[PDB]
Amino acid sequence: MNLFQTVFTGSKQALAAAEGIVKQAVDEKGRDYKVAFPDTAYSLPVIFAATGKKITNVGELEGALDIVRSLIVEEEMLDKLLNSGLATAVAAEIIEAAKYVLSDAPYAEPCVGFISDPIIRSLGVPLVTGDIPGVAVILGECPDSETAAKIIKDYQSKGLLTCLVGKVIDQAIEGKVKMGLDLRVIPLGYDVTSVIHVVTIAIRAALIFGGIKGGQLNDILKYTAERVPAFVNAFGPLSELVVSAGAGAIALGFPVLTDQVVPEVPTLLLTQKDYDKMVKTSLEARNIKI
Amino acid sequence: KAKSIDQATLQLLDKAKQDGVETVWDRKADMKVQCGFGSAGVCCRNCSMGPCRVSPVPGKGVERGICGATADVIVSRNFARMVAAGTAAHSDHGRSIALSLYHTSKDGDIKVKDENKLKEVAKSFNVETEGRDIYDIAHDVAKEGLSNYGKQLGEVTLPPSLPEKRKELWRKLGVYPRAVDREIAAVMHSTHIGCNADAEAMIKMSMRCSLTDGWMGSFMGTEFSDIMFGTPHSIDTEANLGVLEKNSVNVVLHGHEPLLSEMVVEAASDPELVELAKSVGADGINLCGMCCTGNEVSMRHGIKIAGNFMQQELAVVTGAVDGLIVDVQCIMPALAKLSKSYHTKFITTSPKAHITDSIYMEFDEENPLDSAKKILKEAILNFKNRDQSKVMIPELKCKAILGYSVEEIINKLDKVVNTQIGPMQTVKPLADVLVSGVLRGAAAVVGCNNPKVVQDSAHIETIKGLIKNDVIVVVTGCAAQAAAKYGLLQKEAAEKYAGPGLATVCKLVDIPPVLHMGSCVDISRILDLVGRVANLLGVDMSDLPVAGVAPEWMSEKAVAIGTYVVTSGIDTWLGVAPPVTGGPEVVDILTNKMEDWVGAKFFIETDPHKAVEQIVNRMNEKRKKLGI
Ligand code: SF4
Repeated sequence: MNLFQTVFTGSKQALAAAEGIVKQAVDEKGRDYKVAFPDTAYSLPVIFAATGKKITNVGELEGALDIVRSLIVEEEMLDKLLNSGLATAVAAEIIEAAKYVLSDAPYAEPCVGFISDPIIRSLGVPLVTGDIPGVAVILGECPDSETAAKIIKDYQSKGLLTCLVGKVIDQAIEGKVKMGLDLRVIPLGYDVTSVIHVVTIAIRAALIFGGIKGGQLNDILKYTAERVPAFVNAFGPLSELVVSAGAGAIALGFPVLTDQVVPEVPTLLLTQKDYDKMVKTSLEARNIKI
Repeated sequence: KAKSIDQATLQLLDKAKQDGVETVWDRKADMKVQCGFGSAGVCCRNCSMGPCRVSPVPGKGVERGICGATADVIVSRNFARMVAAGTAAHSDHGRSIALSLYHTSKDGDIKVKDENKLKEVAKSFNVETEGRDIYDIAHDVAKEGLSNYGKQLGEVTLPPSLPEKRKELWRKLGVYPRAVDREIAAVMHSTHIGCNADAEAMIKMSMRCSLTDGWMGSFMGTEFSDIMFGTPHSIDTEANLGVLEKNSVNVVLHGHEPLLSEMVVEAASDPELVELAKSVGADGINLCGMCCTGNEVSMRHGIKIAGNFMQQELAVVTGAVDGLIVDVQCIMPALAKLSKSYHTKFITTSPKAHITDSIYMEFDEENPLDSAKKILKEAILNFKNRDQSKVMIPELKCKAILGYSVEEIINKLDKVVNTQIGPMQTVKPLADVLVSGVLRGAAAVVGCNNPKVVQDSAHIETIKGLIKNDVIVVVTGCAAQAAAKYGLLQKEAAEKYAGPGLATVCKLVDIPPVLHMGSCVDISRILDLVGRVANLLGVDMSDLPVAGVAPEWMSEKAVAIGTYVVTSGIDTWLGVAPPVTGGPEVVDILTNKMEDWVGAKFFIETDPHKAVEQIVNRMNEKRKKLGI
């Protein structure tokens, strides 16, 4: 299975999970039931950026699966791969929205789940200033808790805002990593779809700071690529869904670095086994100056 | 039918009609319906019992020549002789280059300009370098290269980029190369009356001969030219007939051998010659190149390219060419007649290529610079005979970027290498983009023009289709010059013609979507590149999604090139049918059975859009075989 086929398989799995969870939400709560994220002004940010539509009820959430379906075209060309990554991102957002409408408190501490607009505005000032020179999106599991803690604290000591997805949260807790918004170590959630909660940070950064109106998807992608200094460090074995989510990160212009053997793409998808050089490799790949 | 897609070509054809001079198009029209027997390859003249012609349609008419040779035998022998002639042309070019290398000296006209390249080549030839004088090394390297041409005992020396698997496959098949002249002689011997009358064996002998061109003759010529005249790097130039200057002396270098054109370029900066050009009433000296010698001087110095093969006559039709200096190969003899209608001095310089009624000034290899200065002085003095009322230079020229040797490509690829990962100075970024599928493949577009095809149409259509399908294109020779004239050799072309993956790659690496890798002998560079990629991936060259295209080929050299490209394991599309349709067995060998032998085969397709589609499908199926 080559890179394109891996991304397409991951996007289809994300679509299947989104369809299942949306069906569950439709069964339990009804199509008139409200759909929203806590304290946001852009409804579902990824769908709002891609199309301009605001998802307000469960029926519209079910109708948002058509966006995911239309973004998956299985032809081995780079544009289709980027669109398939975006389909995975939209599907992950739909899954998170369904989680919020199904459970009153989908995320428990230390996971924070969705990040509200006021937090985005608070982080915007140090973002453009340079006190936050980048965003380290750490996903998966490191071979040890010690190495995960070392990498996370290396990013933290450099001022980067690091977000954690997956078992790396538990490894960092075992590694005595101090977490919080002021400590710049944000645990999003144990599921892969929780990575969308940092993706919407970039998307809304284009909506708030950039002033790009909703539906101008190419302008949003250009803004995230040229303004948001985010990158992905994917540790541990990578499923097709993880690779598809990484394709979404690449579609947003965010390079993906991993310790796994993957079909490398220069400046976009890079393998770095040496955990002692992963921080420097990511800073170089994202062109970050400390 | 239109004669060309190039507007400057069309304006000069109108001028040639107004001037009452004949062109290659006019002679093609005069030839009318060409002989069917010769077109199918079923005519034989190998002995004076003939001429013999057998039916191109099996089961009808005369079946055998007088000696009993079948249509397949006649076709296979004719094809083999074309391969032998092409191999001879390329090998003679490389032999001259090696002899020039052998005569290099510190204080002479010919020096060593790339010592690192010479040391790497010496490593490839098992020549010691440590603690040695550079010219002693150069002479030893030249001796080894010369031995490759005529050794009768032992094995020849092949470049390290050639995969071990490909060599083992050649040895098992029986096509492993011997000395170049020996293989040419073997082909000529086996086509003699009453020798080889088996099509498969004949084709295998021709493949064996073509390998000595691709991997020994052209390769050594290219690498020694780099050693003596400098490795090409990315450089700007201008292309098409508009580069001629009305108010300057115009000196057009046509042919293939680079030593003469290098010495002419050096002589053009001589203060006495510049002063002489001023004194004859010209603003200066304007050197322009055509065909492969133009490609060489343009790759290494940015000399403007006046035009490719079927434009050579039109260069004279402008009435502005004060001197036309030619060495060997692809020099239309009609130029001698044509220059009578203008003031142009048509100067032959090589004992290998005498042309009747041209001015012969033998280029002296013993004193190359002085000889080049004398020839250039004749061209400059001819400026006084210019008739400015007969001058018409089209205001049509195009910016081009070239100089993409393998070394230059590797240097460009270093830009997209993460320093914390590495390694540097490899083809690894290219291998990565090919394996990931961001690039679907790489295609080489090579070859001449041919009056049978609208000039430059097939080259341009094939190149645009390939780059639109995210296939990166490397170009050589007259195809490269067609791309230069059209405007494809530009960074802007990436966003104008390329597909998404290739546009992203071009933006990241800062290269045009079409890479000009030099002259016809520089096709060896392409081989080198492919080999490196294969050696990096641990596979044979037949496992890669690569292809070669000759949309508008005419020469025996093109036949030899396609043969050795296929024998190396690279599928080749021919835009002009070779004279083999009369032999069904030969057609079946070249287009079907060759894949069993060397993993690649010929594709005959005269429609460029269909050729692009077939190339994409073949690359995709090879990718699926490879798992990428
Ligand atoms: S070699 Fe045979 S087929 Fe050819 S001309 Fe002589 S007799 Fe005829």
